[PDB]
Amino acid sequence: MSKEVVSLFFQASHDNDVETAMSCFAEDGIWVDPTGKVYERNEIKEYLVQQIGVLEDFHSQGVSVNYFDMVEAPDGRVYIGASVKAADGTEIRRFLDVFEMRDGKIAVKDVFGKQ
Amino acid sequence: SKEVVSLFFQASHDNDVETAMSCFAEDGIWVDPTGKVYERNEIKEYLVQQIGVLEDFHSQGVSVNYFDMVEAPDGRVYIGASVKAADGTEIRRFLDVFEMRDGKIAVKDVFGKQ
Repeated sequence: MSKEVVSLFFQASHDNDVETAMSCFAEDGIWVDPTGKVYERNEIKEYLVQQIGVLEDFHSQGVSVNYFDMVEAPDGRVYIGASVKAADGTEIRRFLDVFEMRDGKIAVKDVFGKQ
Repeated sequence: SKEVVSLFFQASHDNDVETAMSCFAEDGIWVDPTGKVYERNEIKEYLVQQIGVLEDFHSQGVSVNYFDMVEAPDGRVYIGASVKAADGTEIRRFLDVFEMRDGKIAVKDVFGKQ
């Protein structure tokens, strides 16, 4: 369940199905960015559209995002990591996500950034 | 794998800098939230400053609340930290990803919730 909610969200976000991705969130679901800014359920839909817009710009510029290892903690926290290398393979940024899960819905998306 | 990350923490809690340093390979690094790399030369000093911080936390009632140490299929071991004040107000979050190599820590990678 826990992983499955987090799995679909990404796949859906890759397939521009904003709807299903938004379904995985509870109405009190939040999204906290590397810098600690909280996005309410009001603010998520807009943000996520900007976010799939970024990934496009990456694929357009040969910049390759390299995901790795989606895993569930005993409490239900699901971890995944991202690595953003350029065209040559030079890593420009790392990112990590922790997903607090609640009632089979995403309660918090928590992004940490490797500036 | 997690055993390397497990011991390291326990040792670091027990001021046994030696064992904690053993879990690291000689080309082991430590990258902080802000992306500064600490070489195997620089780790020992840093780690002493770091257990010095945790003391100051316990002294000020500020409670670190660890949660859920887990191994990814590749061998990356994740753990998270939450630093609440005396009242329970969360001041900071932290997360670590451990790249493991040859039964030794290759990289400690800290991400910060500023």
